[PDB]
Amino acid sequence: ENIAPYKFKATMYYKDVTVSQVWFGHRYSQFMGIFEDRAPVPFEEVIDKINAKGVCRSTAKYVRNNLETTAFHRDDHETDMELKPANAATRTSRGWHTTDLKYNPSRVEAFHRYGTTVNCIVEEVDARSVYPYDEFVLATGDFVYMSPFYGYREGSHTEHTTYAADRFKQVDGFYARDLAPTTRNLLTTPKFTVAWDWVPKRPSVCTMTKWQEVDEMLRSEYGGSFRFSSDAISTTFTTNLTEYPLSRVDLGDCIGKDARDAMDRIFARRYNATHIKVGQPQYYQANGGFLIAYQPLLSNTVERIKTTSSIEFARLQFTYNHIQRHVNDMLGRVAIAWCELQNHELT
Amino acid sequence: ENIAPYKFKATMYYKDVTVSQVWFGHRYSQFMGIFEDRAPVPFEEVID
Amino acid sequence: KINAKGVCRSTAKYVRNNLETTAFHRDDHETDMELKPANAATRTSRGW
Amino acid sequence: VERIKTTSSIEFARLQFTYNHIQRHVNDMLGRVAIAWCELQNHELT
Amino acid sequence: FVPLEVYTRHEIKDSGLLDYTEVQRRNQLHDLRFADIDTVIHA
Amino acid sequence: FVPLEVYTRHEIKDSGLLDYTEVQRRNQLHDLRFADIDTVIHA
Repeated sequence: ENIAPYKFKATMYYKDVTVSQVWFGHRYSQFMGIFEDRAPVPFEEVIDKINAKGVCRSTAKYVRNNLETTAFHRDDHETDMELKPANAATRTSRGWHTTDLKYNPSRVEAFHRYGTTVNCIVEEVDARSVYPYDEFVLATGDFVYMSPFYGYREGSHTEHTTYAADRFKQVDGFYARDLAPTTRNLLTTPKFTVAWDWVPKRPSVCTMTKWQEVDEMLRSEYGGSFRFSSDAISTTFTTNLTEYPLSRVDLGDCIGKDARDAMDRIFARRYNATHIKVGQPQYYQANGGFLIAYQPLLSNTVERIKTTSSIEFARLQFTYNHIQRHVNDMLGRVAIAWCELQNHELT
Repeated sequence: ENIAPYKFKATMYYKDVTVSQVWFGHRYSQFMGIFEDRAPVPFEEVID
Repeated sequence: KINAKGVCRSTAKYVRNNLETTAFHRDDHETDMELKPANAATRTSRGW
Repeated sequence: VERIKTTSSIEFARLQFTYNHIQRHVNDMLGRVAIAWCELQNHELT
Repeated sequence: FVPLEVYTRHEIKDSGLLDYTEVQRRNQLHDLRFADIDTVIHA
Repeated sequence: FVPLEVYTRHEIKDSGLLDYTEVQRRNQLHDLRFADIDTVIHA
């Protein structure tokens, strides 16, 4: 069972409206309050000046908490700062910020002076979503209440969003900035904007993970249940005789392609000139929730599955079955030879 | 060993005192600060 | 004053967010309060 | 200079020990059985 | 041999009192659920 | 017997959408990365 969340790059654009309030006193100056806010940048800004010219305005026009507000950085008129990369850090993805300090009013004695600050920050993170891929998270701890695959083309509108259509715009033929045409995907959450290269859901996600590639997996039907014994990985699975229809596995598209590639690679590497495939690859569902893609050989002569967290049941099954085959075979030979000895000694 | 925590319903009552400070400017209006506070409701309020 | 006399000033002189600011507690002139232990709590390390 | 990475399951090694213990025992005992069986056959030849 | 777990990874995850996902997922719904993030007022 | 895990502890840790370490480690770099914490301005 795939418990690895969906992972993909994502670009977070926001202006840190961090307004400060300062008092200048008779002998020294102290704050009265500092408000910080994360302000979204409109779609048109990301397209026209983040993607095209790598600049960003000194104003952050956004509707904050049911009111439209813009913040003139420097407390001066609007100006578009050339974006620049942030200072270095250890294993953090690339970030970029226009402003590098915070504006503060010059001292005027015994007066209350308010100080604004806008740092139009562009930062790239990696996003993470989990089934049902209803909404996804970004590294900064924030959220985006919408499926990673929501959009317009190819039934993307089916996938869940939790925003009015105005907040969610999409670019076709998007040219990624040098900071190949793409299909970029932007949402203006009440704090920021997230852009990730939109991709079709079913091919780009899966609820099953390729766990192992057994080069030799003996199969033996027994007691109305298949036994899948792998001497290489020391494991013996058990499944029902009926195959497992892939249509029942939710978002199981990856299984067919990954399986096919794995059996083809293994066949080329080891069984190209010794065996021949018999029938198209089969799929069985094992105890402990292990979908098995099985490709029988011969010598030239809708739901979600749940997987256990302990192979040790299956490894015990394999060890016990191996030892039992051996001891049963050997004690059977002993008993047969003992009968033959008795009948032979009768003379 | 029970490591499953104790679970039970619970009803949370509060008033989000979210006070905002706004400036109206010569040509446009911008905040000066927004304070949000979670305020308890007295027992008698919940009851009555 | 923390290591030697266990006192601390009523002013907090520090550069906050690219600006130097100090805060006179009590809104009065500077005074060094004798440190005292905080009230009790359950399996929290000592505070003052 | 490097850093080693440790698995999260001793059960591979505990299976290795259990299987090796049982295998030593059964191989030793079936070897004794086969040896005694040969000796029995050669002995019964008379 | 049936699969056996003293503690499935779900209850092991649930053993924690809180978690980022649930906790501030709810904490950032708070604005969406208990306020409008689209309506604009001018006067 | 080769070591075998259906889920290594790394992917079990990664199964969570977020985590304090990554999340607010980044969230408190935010100031350092996107601002100066040493420059002092007086006027």
